[PDB]
Amino acid sequence: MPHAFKPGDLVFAKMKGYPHWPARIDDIADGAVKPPPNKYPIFFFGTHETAFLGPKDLFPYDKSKDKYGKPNKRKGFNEGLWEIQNNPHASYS
Repeated sequence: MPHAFKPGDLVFAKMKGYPHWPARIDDIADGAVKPPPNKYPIFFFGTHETAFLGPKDLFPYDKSKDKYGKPNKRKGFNEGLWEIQNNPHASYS
């Protein structure tokens, strides 16, 4: 049975106006800005951007990849598909 989200988990993350996007739950570094309550820091592969999202917008990658893991015309998306498949836990800073 599933647990709550934790840093390192792999997802597709949904933002209004954007396709379900390859992403991870990030950690928060000592001294760094924390998310709002009930929100997680989401690192988007390919764009390397961060947004704060709740579980309603987070789809676990294993379950969802057959639906959402297909190329897309949007900037960064296909690089993001490579990252989540090939090195999802690397530093992209």
